[PDB]
Amino acid sequence: EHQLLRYLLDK
Amino acid sequence: ELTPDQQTLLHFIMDSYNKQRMPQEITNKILKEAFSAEENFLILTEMATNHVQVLVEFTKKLPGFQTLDHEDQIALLKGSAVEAMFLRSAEIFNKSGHSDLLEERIRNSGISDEYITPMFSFYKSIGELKMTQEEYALLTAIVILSPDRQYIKDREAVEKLQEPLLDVLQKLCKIHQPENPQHFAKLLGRLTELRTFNHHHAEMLMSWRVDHKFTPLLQEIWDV
Ligand SMILES: Cc1cc(C(=O)O[C@@H]2C[C@H]3CC[C@]2(C)C3(C)C)ccc1N
Repeated sequence: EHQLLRYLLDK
Repeated sequence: ELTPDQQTLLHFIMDSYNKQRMPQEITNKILKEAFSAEENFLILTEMATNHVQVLVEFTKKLPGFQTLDHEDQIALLKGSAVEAMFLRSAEIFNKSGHSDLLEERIRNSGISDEYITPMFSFYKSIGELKMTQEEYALLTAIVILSPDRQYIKDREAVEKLQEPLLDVLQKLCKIHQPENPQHFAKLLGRLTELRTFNHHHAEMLMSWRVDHKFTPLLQEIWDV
């Protein structure tokens, strides 16, 4: 889990 | 046999599966770099990175994935990365050696034979199903959209995304292997072998952690 994954999903 | 809606679903999947590129810059390193345990490990680090990169890109475009609870999305991504990745590396391994140089690097990169051997058995076990792209894509999607992963809150929303994929695969099996009615079951049987890599992979990571360094993305995807 975390920020980098959330970023990659959202972009 | 596919319904209009099944076709539509299959095309979205295929559109997204095909945008997945292993970059040339990386395939180039497989020949162009010197061989040592260190160089080989760097190359593999970079390949693993790209595999997970590509997994995220594929995942985010799966129908319904964007409607899922944001924590469940993350649980699925972490839950499936090993299996999704091993599956993709099979596809890349079987479709020039080339393959040969890659094999050589893998076999000299601080990985014990205990893990190398099953990895390569698996590549062979996959290769004699002679799977089409459609089959690889759908399987990958089925692996990713598994309701059985740790930490999922709403397992039903995942199962509803997965089931249709399984229907589409079952029919495709009947269209491309009409003489082998056990094919669908064989594909699903290879998934149980695929799962054994969850345990192998954790062990490979544990022995690599002897001063070795990982990219940010691999650190997040596997909590290390
Ligand atoms: C954290 C980390 C993980 C891997 C990995 O498991 O992926 C490898 C690349 C391919 C060759 C062996 C792998 C397990 C593969 C089949 C995905 C490789 C390097 C690294 N630094």
